[PDB]
Amino acid sequence: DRQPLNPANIEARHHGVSDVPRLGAMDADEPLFVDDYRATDDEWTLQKV
Amino acid sequence: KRDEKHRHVVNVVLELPTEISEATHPVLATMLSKYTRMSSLFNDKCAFKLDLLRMVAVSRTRR
Amino acid sequence: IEYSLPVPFHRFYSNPTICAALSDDIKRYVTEFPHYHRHDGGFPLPTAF
Amino acid sequence: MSLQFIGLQRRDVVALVNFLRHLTQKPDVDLEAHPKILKKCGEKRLHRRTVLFNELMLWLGYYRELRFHNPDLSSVLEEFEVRCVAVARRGYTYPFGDRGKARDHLAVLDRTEFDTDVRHDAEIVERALVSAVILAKMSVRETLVTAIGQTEPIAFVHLKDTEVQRIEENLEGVRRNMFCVKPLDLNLDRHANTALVNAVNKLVYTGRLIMNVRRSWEELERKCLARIQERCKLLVKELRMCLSFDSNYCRNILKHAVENGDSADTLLELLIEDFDIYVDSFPQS
Amino acid sequence: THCQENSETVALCTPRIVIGNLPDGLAPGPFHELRTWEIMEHMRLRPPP
Repeated sequence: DRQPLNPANIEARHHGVSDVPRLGAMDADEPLFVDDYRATDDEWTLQKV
Repeated sequence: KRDEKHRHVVNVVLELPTEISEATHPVLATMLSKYTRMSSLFNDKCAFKLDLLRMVAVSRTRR
Repeated sequence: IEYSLPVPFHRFYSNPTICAALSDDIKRYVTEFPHYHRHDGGFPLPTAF
Repeated sequence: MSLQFIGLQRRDVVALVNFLRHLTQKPDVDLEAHPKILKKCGEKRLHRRTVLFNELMLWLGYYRELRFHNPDLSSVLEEFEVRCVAVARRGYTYPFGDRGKARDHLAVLDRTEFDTDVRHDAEIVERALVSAVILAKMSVRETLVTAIGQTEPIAFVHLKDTEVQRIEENLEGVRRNMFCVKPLDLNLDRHANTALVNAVNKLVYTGRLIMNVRRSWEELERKCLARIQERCKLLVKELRMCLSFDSNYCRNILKHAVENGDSADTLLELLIEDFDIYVDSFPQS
Repeated sequence: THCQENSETVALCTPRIVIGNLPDGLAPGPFHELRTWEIMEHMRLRPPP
């Protein structure tokens, strides 16, 4: 949105369970359903290159 | 009673035809108690179908 | 993974990406100091070694 | 405030909830120093998954209670900062051995104000503390560690032994309980020394107290995070044998990560949100 | 090398045991490659098998 999503109240995502809001919140801009911060620097570099 | 309420859910919201209901489906029979406490969001009927699909997916997963 | 204990002990045979994949304390130590991921040399051996 | 256990009578669960309600009015705020509370969890009485789930819910509620108590030190941090400014103001008007070393350490002591998070808090107060004690050792003209690579031991310079026994007693009692902050019930001032020495002794008291409360906090958080990680991994490996809708659903709930505080709180909410859905594959009596 | 034992900065000598332990700025890699080719030719192995 117009604001940077540095507040960590924004991002969360429940995966593989019954979460009818996060499906209903598709095409919404704020909450940014992301899986995990699994991307360490090795695969981050590999993704980049 | 709540039987007609579940019927209203599975016909208006979830849009199922008359073959599948609570008798032939235990996973739907467990998930309707989740769905009935979500009074709003009943205009987005597609998300309810999708969550029903993924509940059938977790019903038949092998990992 | 539970049964293999990591032992980097020589000038050779001290791979961080093996040892970080096997324990937590190595995996914390490389993700905070990313330059110690390099196999050029001084990925720091223990003070016994 | 919903912490539904599965395999006990109501007396045990009201004892647990009124222990978490009465945690701050109790010394030794810990679980490992209170084995009766985990003894009430239901070990050697029920099966594996149910007692392991109850232990997981107990540890997660303990994390919730700690994360709710919100260990405040803001006025204490402003008191530390104004003591830092007092030390900095009184350090300029004093004749030292060399001007350069004490001047640079005093500049770094004037550049160690605060931080907003907790991760840089400990480093700020230890840097201020080592510059403070090095100023104290220059001002009293005692020796210092001249070993390069070695740092200065943080201590109190020229304190009477009854007073330093009182201070070590209180600052070790603050590690047992870290919510009832008692900032110097008795006075540490003394006319018998330099005002710089009294100012740096007040500063090192405040700094060692702040370091003690933060290290006790983060050690308890690390212990509780390790416990919920072990419990969730053991539960998902124990749930791996049986396969159903219930078992795979609860497995999929416990597949989430636990390494953050808010992650564990959302895990607690996700466990208690559909408590009747995964309740069937858990055995009972 | 200058080391540090316990609050002191005593010095420390040691024998370089092998000729490889010379630094690269005094003995680089391709010098050792030419050296190995010399030993290869000296023992009738200038074509390696």
